[PDB]
Amino acid sequence: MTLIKHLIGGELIADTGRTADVFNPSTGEAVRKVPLADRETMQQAIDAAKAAFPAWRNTPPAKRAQVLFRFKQLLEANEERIVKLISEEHGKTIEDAAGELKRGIENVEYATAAPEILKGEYSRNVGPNIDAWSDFQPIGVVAGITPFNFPAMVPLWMYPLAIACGNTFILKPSERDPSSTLLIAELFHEAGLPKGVLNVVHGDKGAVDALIEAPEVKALSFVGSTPIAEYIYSEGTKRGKRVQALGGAKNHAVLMPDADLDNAVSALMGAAYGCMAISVAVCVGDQIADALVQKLVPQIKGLGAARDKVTGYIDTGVAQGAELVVDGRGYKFFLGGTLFDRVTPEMTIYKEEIFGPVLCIVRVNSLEEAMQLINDHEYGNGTCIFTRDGEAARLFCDEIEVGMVGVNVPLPVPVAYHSFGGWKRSLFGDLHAYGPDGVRFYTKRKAITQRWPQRKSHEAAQFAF
Amino acid sequence: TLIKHLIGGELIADTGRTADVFNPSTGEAVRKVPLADRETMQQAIDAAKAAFPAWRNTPPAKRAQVLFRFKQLLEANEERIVKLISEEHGKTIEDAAGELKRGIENVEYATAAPEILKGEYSRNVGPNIDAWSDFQPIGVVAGITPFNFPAMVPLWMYPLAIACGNTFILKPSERDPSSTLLIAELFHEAGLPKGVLNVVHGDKGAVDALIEAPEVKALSFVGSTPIAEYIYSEGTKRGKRVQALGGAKNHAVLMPDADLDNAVSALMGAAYGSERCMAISVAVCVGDQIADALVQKLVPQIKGLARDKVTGYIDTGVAQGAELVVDGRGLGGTLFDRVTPEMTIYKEEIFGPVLCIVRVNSLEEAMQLINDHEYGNGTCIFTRDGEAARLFCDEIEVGMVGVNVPLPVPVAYHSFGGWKRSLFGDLHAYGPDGVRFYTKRKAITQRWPQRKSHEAAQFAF
Ligand SMILES: Nc1ncnc2c1ncn2[C@@H]1O[C@H](COP(=O)(O)OP(=O)(O)O)[C@@H](O)[C@H]1O
Repeated sequence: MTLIKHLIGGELIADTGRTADVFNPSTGEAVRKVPLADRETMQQAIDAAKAAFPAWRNTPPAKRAQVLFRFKQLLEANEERIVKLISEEHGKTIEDAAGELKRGIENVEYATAAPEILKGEYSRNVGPNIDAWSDFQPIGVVAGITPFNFPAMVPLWMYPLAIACGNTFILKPSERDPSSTLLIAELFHEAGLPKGVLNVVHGDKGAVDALIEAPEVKALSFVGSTPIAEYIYSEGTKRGKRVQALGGAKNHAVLMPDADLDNAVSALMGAAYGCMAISVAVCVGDQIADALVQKLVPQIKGLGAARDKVTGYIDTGVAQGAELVVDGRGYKFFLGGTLFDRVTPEMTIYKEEIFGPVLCIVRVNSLEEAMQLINDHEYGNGTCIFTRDGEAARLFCDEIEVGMVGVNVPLPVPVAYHSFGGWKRSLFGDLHAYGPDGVRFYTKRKAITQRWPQRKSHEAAQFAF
Repeated sequence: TLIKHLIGGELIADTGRTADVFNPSTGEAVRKVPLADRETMQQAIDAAKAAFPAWRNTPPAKRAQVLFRFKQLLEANEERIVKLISEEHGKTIEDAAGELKRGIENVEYATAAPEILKGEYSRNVGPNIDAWSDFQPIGVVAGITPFNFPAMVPLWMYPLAIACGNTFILKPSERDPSSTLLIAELFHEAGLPKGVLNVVHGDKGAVDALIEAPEVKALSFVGSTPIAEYIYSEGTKRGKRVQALGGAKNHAVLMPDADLDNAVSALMGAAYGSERCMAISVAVCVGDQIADALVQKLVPQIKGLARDKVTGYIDTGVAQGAELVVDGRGLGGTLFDRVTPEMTIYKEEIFGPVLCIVRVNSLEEAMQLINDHEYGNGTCIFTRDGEAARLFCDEIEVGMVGVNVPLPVPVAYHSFGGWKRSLFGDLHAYGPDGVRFYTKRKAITQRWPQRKSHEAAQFAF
C-alpha cells in the first residue's frame, strides 16, 4: 500500500504526473496516492480495448459465460479481502459493504446468462437462393464512470453485462475509493479474461473529458451527481455516443389527509433517520402536516468545510422562510435528525441535496398539486403515497411518472437517482426485470440478407492465383 | 376547395395564413391548407388532454376492437385513398397502393399490442402486501410526418400509440395533407372517441407549438436531417421523449470481384420520381477497375423516366472536381464519379435520381467511410468473397445489410437519440421499440394498513 496502479492492456501501470490522496474517512489520515491520468494514458486504454474487441467479439457465448462464472467464484472466495478495502476507503459498516458486494455478485450472476437470451434466427431460402438471418451484436468499445458510494456494485452492474454481450470496457472509477474496484478488476483477469477487454484508468474531469471526446468509444455509462450527469449526457449524446446516466435526486412521499399516521411515520423514520431514501414529505392539507410534525418531533429526539456545508444549508433554509422544527446539530460535531416545515420548491433546501438525516415537509392543497410537484422536477426512482382511499391510490399510481411506487409501504431503493435520456436503466429493480434494458444498451440488432450469385460453370479458370 | 382540421372529433375551418397544395405531376395548385397558430393548436392539445383519462381506462379488448374496424374501413376505401395520394404527392398508383398495404400492416400489428402489454400480479408477496407490474400510457403525444408517405408514416405512429392508450396530435405535411386526413376520419368512423386522434395542419409555427406545449409528453418525427436535429435537441431539452428519423444516404460497396450485372441491377432499381426497391445514393468502389467498369455499364442504362435548387448542387460538384458523367438537367438521371467526402455533393442531401461513385483503396476505408457519417438504415456489399462479406456484416454499423442483394428500404434515414425505431424493418421485430416509446413501466407494491375495529365511527360522512 503506497501507490495504486492503472490496469491497462492486462498489465498494472504506474503513472507519475498529477496525483491526489485517498483518505480513510474513519481515521482522517491519507493512506495512498491516485494518478490523475492524461489524455495519453487514456489513449493507451482506448487502443488496448479497440485491439481486444475483434477477438472477444468472436469468442463463443459459452466461453464468455465460462469466464464470468469463474469471476463469480473468485469474488465469493475473496469477499473478506474486498469488503475490508471498501470500509477502509469509503468508511462504512462491514455489514453494509458485504451486502453491497452480494448485490454486485447478483449482477455478475445475471451476466453469465446473457449469452442465452442473445441468440438469433436463421432461415434458408427466405427467397430464391437468398438466406436471411438476424443477430444481436456488441457495439464496440464502451466506458463506465462510477461514483464514490458503491465502488463494488455499480461497476459490477455495468461491465460484466457489457462484456458478456461481447464489448470491451474502460472503467474510470471514483478517485476517492478506487482500490476495492481495482481488486475486483484484477480478479476478473485472474478468472481468465483476455488482456484489454477490461481496463481501469484512474483520473478526474480530465480523464472523463478524454472518454467523452474519444471517437472510438461508442457508449458511455454514468452514475453520480445531477450536474455531472447532465454534462456527460448532453456532451456525450451530441457526439453520437449512447449515454446512460443516473444523477442524484430526491424521493418524495405523499400524505393524504386520511393517511394512517403511525404507518407513514414508521416509513419516514426508517427512510430519513433509521430501507428507502426519502427526503421530502408532501402533505395534502394543513391538518395532516400539523399532525405529522406532532408525531415526528418526539421520535427524532428518541434516536471542517463539511461542518460549514451543513450549517450553510440549514441557515439558508431559515433565511428563505422555512420553519426549522428540529435542528439536529449537536455534540458527542455531528448532525442528528433535522426537520424543516413549510418548505417550497423555490427554496435552496429543496433544490440542493445535503448528505445526512434531513426531511422537508411541503404543504400542498390537492393531490394534483402533489403529483405535479413530483413530476415537474428531476423525479427519482421511488415514491410513496399514504392513504386509505382506493381512488386516490389508483390515480397516484396512474399519473405519477416514477417507476417504482409504494402504497402505504416503503420500497427497497436506498439512494435516489433520476435517469436521463432514452437509454434508461434501473439500478435497484429486479435484475431479471430490468436486465434487458442493459442488454439493449450494450447491443445492436443486425439483419442480414444474403445471396451468392451463380456461375454457369466452376472450372479452375473461374478462380484466382 | 379548402382542407379542414380535425380537432375534438369535428372538422374545423381555419382562415388565416395559408399555402397551396400543387398537383406535382402536373405542377398546378389544386387546394389550400391552413397554417395554424398556437391557439388552434392549444385547441387540439386541450381536446387530447381531455380525452386521455377515459381512453386510458378503456378495456384492451375494446381498443383492439376499434382498431380492427379501422383496418376494415381502410381495406374498404383503398381506391379512394390511393387516388388522393397519387394526386398530391405524384406517384404511380401501384406504389401508392403498396404504401397503404404497409400502413395497414402497421394497423394490424397495433390491434395485437394490448396482448403483449399485460403484466403480473402477486397476492401477499410480503405479509399483507400485494405487488404488481404494469405498462401504462404516457399521456398526450404528437407525431410530425413527411411528404413522402402521407399514408404509412402516420399509420406507423398513431395506431400503435393509441392502442397503448395515449392520445395523439398529428401534424402532417402541408404538401399532401388530404389523404392523411381522410384516414384520420375513417378512424373516427370506426368508433374512436372524440379527441383521441386530432389532425392539425401547419408549418414551423405549428411544430414549435408542439415542441413548446408542456402537456405533450412525446414527439415523433420523420423528415429531413436539419429539422430532425432541431426537434430532437430542443424537444429533449424540454423533458420530452423524442423519436427522430432524418434523411441520410445509403451506401453500396463494390469489391473488385463483384458480379457487375447483379450490382448494376440493384443500383438501377433505386429510382426517384418528382418487393425489394432500395434507396442507394453512393456506390463506394474498392479499386479503380471495378469503378471504371461500373461507369461503363451505368451510363447506357441511365435513360430513365426543387429544379432550381439542384442546378446549384450539380454546379458545385463540377466546381470542386467531381467528374459529371451523366448530366440530368432538363427528366433527371445524374451520375457523378470521383466524388470525395470533402465535397458538398457528398455532404448535402439531394433531391432526385442522383448517384455518386466514390473510389477507395480498401474495404476498411469503405467501411470507415460509411460508419463515420450519419449512417443510414440500409447498406449492401457486392462480392464473391466469403471473408469480405463476413467482415462487412460484422463491422458495418448499419442495421440492415444486403450481401449481393438489395434491401426493401425505399428511403434512407438516420435515427437520433436513444428512442430508436426502424421504419422499414419487420414489424414484429421492431414493434416493441414503438411500444416502449409510447409506454412507461410501473412497479407497484401495496398494503392497506389494518384497523382494530370497523364500526361506523371509523369512516366519514
Ligand atoms: N466536474 C466533473 N466533471 C466530470 N467528471 C467528474 C467531475 N467530478 C467528478 N467526476 C467523476 O464522476 C464521478 C464522481 O461524480 P460525483 O457526482 O462527484 O459522484 P460522487 O460525488 O457521488 O462520488 C467520479 O467517478 C469522478 O471521476
